[PDB]
Amino acid sequence: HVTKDMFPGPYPKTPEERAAAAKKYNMRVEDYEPYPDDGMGYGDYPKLPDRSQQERDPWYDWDHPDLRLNWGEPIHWDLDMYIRNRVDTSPTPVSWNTMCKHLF
Amino acid sequence: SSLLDLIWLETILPKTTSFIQMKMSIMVSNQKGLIKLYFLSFLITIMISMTLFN
Amino acid sequence: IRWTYARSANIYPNFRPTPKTSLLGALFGIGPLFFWYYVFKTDRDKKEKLIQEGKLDQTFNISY
Amino acid sequence: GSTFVAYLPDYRMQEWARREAERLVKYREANGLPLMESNCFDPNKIQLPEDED
Amino acid sequence: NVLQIVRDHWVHILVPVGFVFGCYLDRRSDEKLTAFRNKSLLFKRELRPNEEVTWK
Amino acid sequence: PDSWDKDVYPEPPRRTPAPAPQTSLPNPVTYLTKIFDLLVDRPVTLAREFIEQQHAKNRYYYYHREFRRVPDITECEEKDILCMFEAEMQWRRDYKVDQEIVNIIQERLKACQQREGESYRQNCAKELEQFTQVSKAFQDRYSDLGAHYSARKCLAKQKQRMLAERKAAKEAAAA
Amino acid sequence: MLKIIIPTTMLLPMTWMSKHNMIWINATVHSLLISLISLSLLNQLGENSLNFSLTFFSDSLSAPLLVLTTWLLPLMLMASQSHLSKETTTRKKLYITMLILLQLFLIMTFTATELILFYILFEATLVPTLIIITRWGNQTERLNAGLYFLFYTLAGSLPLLVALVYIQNTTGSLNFLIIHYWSHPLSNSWSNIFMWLACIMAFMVKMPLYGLHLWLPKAHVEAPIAGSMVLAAVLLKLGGYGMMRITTILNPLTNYMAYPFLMLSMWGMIMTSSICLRQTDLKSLIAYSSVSHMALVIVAIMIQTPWSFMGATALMIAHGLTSSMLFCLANTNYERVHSRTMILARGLQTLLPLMATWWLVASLTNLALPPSINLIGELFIITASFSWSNITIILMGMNMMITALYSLYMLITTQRGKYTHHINNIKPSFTRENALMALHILPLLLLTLNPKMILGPLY
Amino acid sequence: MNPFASLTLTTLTILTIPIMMSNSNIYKTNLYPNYVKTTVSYAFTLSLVPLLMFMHTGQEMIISNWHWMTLQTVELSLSFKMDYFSVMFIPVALFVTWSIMEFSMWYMHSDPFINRFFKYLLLFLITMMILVTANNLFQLFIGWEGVGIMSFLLIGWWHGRTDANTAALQAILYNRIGDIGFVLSMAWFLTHSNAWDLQQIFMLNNECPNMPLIGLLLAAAGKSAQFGLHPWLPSAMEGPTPVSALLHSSTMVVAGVFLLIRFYPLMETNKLVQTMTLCLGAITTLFTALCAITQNDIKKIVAFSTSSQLGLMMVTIGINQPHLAFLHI
Amino acid sequence: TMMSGRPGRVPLQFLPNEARSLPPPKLTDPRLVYMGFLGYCSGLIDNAIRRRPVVSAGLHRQLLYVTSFVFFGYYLLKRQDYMYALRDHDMFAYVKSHPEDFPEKDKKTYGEILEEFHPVR
Ligand SMILES: CCCCCCCCCCCCCCCCCC(=O)OC[C@H](COP(=O)([O-])OCC(O)COP(=O)([O-])OC[C@@H](COC(=O)CCCCCCCCCCCCCCCCC)OC(=O)CCCCCCCCCCCCCCCCC)OC(=O)CCCCCCCCCCCCCCCCC
Ligand SMILES: CCCCCCCCCCCCCCCCC[C@@H](O)O[C@H](CO[C@H](O)CCCCCCCCCCCCCCC)COP(=O)(O)OCC[N+](C)(C)C
Ligand SMILES: CCCCCCCCCCCCCCCCC[C@@H](O)O[C@H](CO[C@H](O)CCCCCCCCCCCCCCC)COP(=O)(O)OCC[N+](C)(C)C
Ligand SMILES: CCCCCCCCCCCCCCCCC[C@@H](O)O[C@H](CO[C@H](O)CCCCCCCCCCCCCCC)COP(=O)(O)OCC[N+](C)(C)C
Ligand SMILES: CCCCCCCC/C=C\CCCCCCCC(=O)O[C@H](COC(=O)CCCCCCC/C=C/CCCCCCCC)COP(=O)(O)OCCN
Repeated sequence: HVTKDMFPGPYPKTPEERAAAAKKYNMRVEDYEPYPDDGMGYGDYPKLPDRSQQERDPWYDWDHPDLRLNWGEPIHWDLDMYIRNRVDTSPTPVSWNTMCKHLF
Repeated sequence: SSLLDLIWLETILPKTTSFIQMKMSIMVSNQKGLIKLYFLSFLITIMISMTLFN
Repeated sequence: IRWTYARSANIYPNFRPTPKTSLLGALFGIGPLFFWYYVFKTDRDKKEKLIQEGKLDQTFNISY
Repeated sequence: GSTFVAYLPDYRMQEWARREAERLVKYREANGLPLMESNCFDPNKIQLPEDED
Repeated sequence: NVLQIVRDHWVHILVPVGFVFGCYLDRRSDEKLTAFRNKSLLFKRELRPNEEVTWK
Repeated sequence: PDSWDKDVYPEPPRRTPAPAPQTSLPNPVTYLTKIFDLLVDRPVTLAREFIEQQHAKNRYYYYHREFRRVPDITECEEKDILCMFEAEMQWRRDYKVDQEIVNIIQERLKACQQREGESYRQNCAKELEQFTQVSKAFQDRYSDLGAHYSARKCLAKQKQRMLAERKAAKEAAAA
Repeated sequence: MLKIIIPTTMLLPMTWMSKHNMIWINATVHSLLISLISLSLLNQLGENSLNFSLTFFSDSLSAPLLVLTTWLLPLMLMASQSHLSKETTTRKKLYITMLILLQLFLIMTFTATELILFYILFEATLVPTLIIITRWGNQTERLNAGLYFLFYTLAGSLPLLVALVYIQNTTGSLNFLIIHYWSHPLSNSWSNIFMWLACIMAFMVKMPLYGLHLWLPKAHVEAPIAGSMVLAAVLLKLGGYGMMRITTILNPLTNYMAYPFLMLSMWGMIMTSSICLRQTDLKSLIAYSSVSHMALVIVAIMIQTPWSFMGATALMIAHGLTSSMLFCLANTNYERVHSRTMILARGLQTLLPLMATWWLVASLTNLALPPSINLIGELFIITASFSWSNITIILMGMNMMITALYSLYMLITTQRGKYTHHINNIKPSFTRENALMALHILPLLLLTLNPKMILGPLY
Repeated sequence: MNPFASLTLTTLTILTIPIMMSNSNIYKTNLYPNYVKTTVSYAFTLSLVPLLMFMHTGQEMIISNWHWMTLQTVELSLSFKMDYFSVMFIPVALFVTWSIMEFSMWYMHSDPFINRFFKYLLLFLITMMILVTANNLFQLFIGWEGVGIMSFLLIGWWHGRTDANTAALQAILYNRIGDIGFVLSMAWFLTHSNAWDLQQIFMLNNECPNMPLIGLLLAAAGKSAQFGLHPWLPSAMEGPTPVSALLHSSTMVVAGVFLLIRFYPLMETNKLVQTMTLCLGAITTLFTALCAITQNDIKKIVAFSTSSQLGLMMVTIGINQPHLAFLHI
Repeated sequence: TMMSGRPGRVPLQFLPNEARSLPPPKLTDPRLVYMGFLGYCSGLIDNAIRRRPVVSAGLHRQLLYVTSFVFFGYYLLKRQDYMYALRDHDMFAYVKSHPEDFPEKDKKTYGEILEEFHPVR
């Protein structure tokens, strides 16, 4: 049911196709930001914040309460890296550097 | 997963083979159909056989 | 669908050979192989030298 | 088929090897022979090549 | 009812016929490799009073 | 039990102490083993005797297969395939028998270690030394042959071992 | 050997003369009967072989593979019964014909007294699999997958034909018995090096060796369930069987020739196990797990020790059974969801408890839990590699840990958690699927009682 | 004849009958937990007799009843070691399991899958008995992995909770890190001593080298949650309280210390491995007590107490006092 | 090899007169049965192409195809066997007539042959 134009494409170089890509991924143009146009094949895919899924709001009524995701929302490239069963980025009461120094 | 498997291993054997074969096919099959060039090549070929194989 | 397609099938058409990609691919795909080859070759050369010299004490070593 | 495989006759000859080993060890211990021998074949029947170096 | 279920169930006999034919062909091919029967140095045996071949 | 040879599997006489009760208290072990005997060993013995008489009602025999000796690989021609086949089969049978001999020696060693208890390091020197000889011999005969082993490779290994021994003996005598 | 071959051939006229609604029943019954006949072959001797005739022989290396091949066909028919419901009778008969022809080619391949016959059948297996993949395939990438699968194999195996004809011209025979008895050492020469490469690469590419494994994920993901079952269970073991048969003439050249391939396999098991951790597709994950297992089998064959060979045989059989079961479970999920994505259908243990039990048992067997034969082969190969070099233990342990990690990851992602709310078409599991899983899993736990049946000729 | 062996095998055999009846009608009724508890109590009172015989005399036996397979010169058979350690640990474990199961009949009363929970407890107990009485390395590995799998299944008992699954996978990860060293030790012993049997290993190892003992120490540290691989044990409190009382408190987590005890004849002939064991135990007990001193969850506090006690046990192993460590267990 | 120029060979004979001294192939030869199978397949394909009931459209036509294939296969087998017999005959005659090129190799036993042993480690 998904059409050809609804699939990810190449890196956007013009503002018009930047806006088209932002519209395709269901987000604002000002909030849209692709990965840097390096050799790796990210192409046209939003570079979402690297925040984990554990630190999303546990009180919002998500369509997927376990994964804390909403239907139709753009999915982070590394979603399976942050699934509340794996590495999380929740802020800690003590800073990372101080913790490392104390532990070491 | 990506850098090696989906990119470089794919580039080495299969993509390189496909690219080379397609380029050679384009070069070989891109002939305008003029007997001028064909028999000029035949003349060039005939001369080479006489002087290079004996 | 977009997530899975971008993760799996949209990689190569957007790939471009760059100094970064070339260097990282060469390192991550060649360096470990030669490192492990050197390690195992040195270990086996040492073991063979000890066996030829006869000072390894392989008593009770029946199954291999 | 599982029952058939369970009751397959010994064509691999395991208990036969057990009996052969038992009788050989009985013979060798009794006669003072030192069990197993280092050479698999008797050296009398091998003609080594003289080096003369 | 015989002569009616046969027209629908005749196919079942084919795999089994193949098995017995294969056994027969295996024995027939075995019959051509008797050049050393009772001639091996390990199982060289004198025949029984009512024995023609050690194995078939 | 007559089911196995006592010479192949030697055992000490198994001397055991006698009960010397120092007190008047009745120990529970004897009462428990008596009730165990009455409730277990008797029905089991009766069932075994019934099964044994049923077996004695129908008795039949099976025999150990004897194999003749055949020429070995050292007296086979270069491309003679029949004698090579016979020698290879004989060598494989000998290899199996050697493996089972090593198995017997290992079983002896394990039984000695378990039986001797806390003094195994001294009371099992004989089994350890026998196992040392058998392991050394077995190792010399079959080590490093590889997955595709054969009588020819074993003969080549023995040949090079004897060449090395002859060279060492000549160098030592002529020292 | 013809007592197995002839009934398999008669399967074709029986299928083509069957009623429109009785093809599956007859095919399953007669395939199961053929499998029972195959059980007799397992009895094996400690001596040379079961030399039936000049054309075919059987061995304790070929017997378990033949039994597995004969056993797989009824399971493939059971799996294929579902998605071919809306297919015309002629095309269903053609599908069954393809499966029967593939079984016949595999059966004749595993006996194969002579090496050119082995090559001919080893290549004849390529056509029915290609037709199955590119005809009864769901996606549009099946054509590219079939092209990859065909051309990798053919590029690998074309030099093998030249090597074999050269070997027969020089030695004079390609019968395996004469080859074994008249074996001669290979001198360290460039011509001998290239002959070794031509003899080895054809079987390496079908293992698949790491770096030459690209075709396998495509072919496995795009194939129908029966094709995936056969590819993961039997077609991968052809390379291992060929290497075991052909390494007899490659000595002593193999001692140093093996290093490039040993390093590739030892690092590639880690690479593919780590790849399995980040995968969004069940079939791709199972395929990469297969790649890791076959790389470890490659290591075992290259080490070339008796324990290596026994472990390799046991691991080949165990991996075939386990991968077939895992693919069947994935197909059962797919036929309900039609997505083939791990994260879509979640918490299926609440809805399908018995299928969750099947998932758990399959994951435990893939995890190599003792005393399963998977761990028997794994441990034998690990011990042989340790005797080869004590430093291999690090890589083997890393592979074991990552293997357990992604196996339990695959189990937890699909079976545990909260069910997806909007998915409401998850019907109760049918008796057919449950029987398929049971017939996959029970032979493994029965074989662990008699491990000597799958330990090969060097037992 | 010599009822010692018959009784010791009978206890382990009768521990498995409810597992066979788990497909019968009693499994679908509410009498199954009482059935399993009665079976465990009968097994305990039955196993009390061989301990009594050992106390009277000191009976020691090895039972190699079934021969599984033989690879060349190596013979693998189902062998049970019924020494002091086995005949002393079995009654204690059975007593604790009986008490915990009677407790669970009350604690888990409202849980819909209680028959399953009880069945799992029985399965874990069977695996632990396999681990304790094993005579060769392969059987002890079988028990080693069985207890780990039962721990994984019982920790993630509430499979709808993400944290339970995370804790179960964490336990699996750390136990596999230990399994690496276990496999290294098995490979070394098979390559050099030509056996996985304990008797042959004890004969052929008068001065045991560093590698097999280091592998054994790594496996023991992995399964007993020493300082390097400690965090999985406190996270294992996600499971039900009876699970934390039986497995992760007193029966499963002493498996590494028991493994080091079983190989004590080789441990005393090496001085560097003893030093490493001592240092590991000391750092583990200190760090775990320091963690415990300030926790607010009671289960976490008691789990850190268990970890500190295991550290003290491994200190005792390090000072070459294995029987004292067994008594402390 | 090339037997085209072989002496005393007739220019267009399928089977020479000297070929009749060889045992003829049996009527139950597996190659003859395979030729009959080829004819049966040809008949089935002919039925399928003409859009007729494949199994039971023309029995006479299928019989004719099978018979023709069997006949030609029998004659082809005769000629093939004769050609291989000629090859072997010429081989043996040439070996007989040139003793110096095919000397008898001095038979040697393995107990007195030194072969290098390569350990597998
Ligand atoms: C290893 C050696 C051993 C095995 C040898 C293997 C080959 C054997 C057979 C060789 C060829 C001869 C027969 C083929 C004729 C073609 C006619 C046909 O299509 O079948 C329709 C016909 C049934 O349909 P129908 O109701 O008559 O009318 C439908 C129309 O015909 C038309 O219906 P439609 O137009 O409505 O349907 C259209 C359909 C129909 O289109 C077709 O099916 C065309 C047929 C395939 C092409 C044949 C190529 C020539 C031979 C090549 C063999 C290659 C083998 C090498 C291995 C690689 C495999 C590719 O086409 C499609 O659907 C398009 C998609 C195609 C799918 C993918 C294509 C793959 C084809 C590769 C087939 C290769 C194996 C063939 C096996 C037999 C197949 C019939 O089938 C038959 O009944 C005849 C089959 C044989 C009869 C056996 C009866 C004897 C049993 C009783 C005596 C017992 C014997 C033992 C004696 C002792 C017992 C007491
Ligand atoms: C569900 C709830 C529980 C109910 C069930 C309760 C009962 C429990 C019993 C289940 C397992 C308990 C273990 C008991 C084991 C006893 C049986 C064992 O002793 O027999 C084994 C025998 O088992 C068979 O050997 C193995 C089974 C055969 C496996 C072949 C698979 C069948 C074909 C299917 C297709 C193949 C696919 C895979 C291709 C290779 C080993 O016997 P062995 O000591 O050795 O010698 C046999 C006796 N001799 C001396 C006379 C010869
Ligand atoms: C891509 C994904 C993986 C695919 C599979 C890869 C596996 C194939 C690798 C082939 C294995 C090695 C080939 C040859 C090994 C022999 C050892 C030799 O290379 O080492 C030195 C050889 O020295 C130099 O290497 C000479 C060769 C140099 C030219 C080779 C090109 C080097 C890189 C090519 C790699 C390309 C591979 C992919 C091809 C498409 C030893 O010095 P020397 O004592 O004198 O020679 C001993 C041999 N003798 C006795 C017969 C003479
Ligand atoms: C596709 C497979 C090939 C099919 C071939 C067509 C089948 C129909 C042809 C019908 C029979 C034609 C034979 C003609 C009758 C008499 C022939 C005879 O008079 O001529 C002889 C010649 O006999 C023919 O050559 C034999 C033809 C037999 C062809 C079959 C061989 C096919 C290869 C193996 C594939 C199996 C095919 C089996 C199914 C048909 C004498 O030749 P000669 O004057 O001295 O020298 C000329 C030839 N030289 C120069 C090469 C030496
Ligand atoms: C997945 C793709 C893999 C494709 C296969 C890659 C390896 C291919 C193997 C090399 C190709 C040639 C095989 C040789 C055939 C066997 C014959 C033989 O061994 O005899 C040698 C013949 O040896 C050769 O001629 C080899 C020449 C090589 C020419 C073809 C080159 C093809 C590519 C070679 C490099 C790549 C090989 C490894 C590829 C790695 C994987 C991609 C000796 O010939 P003689 O002259 O009779 O004896 C000498 C005394 N007078």
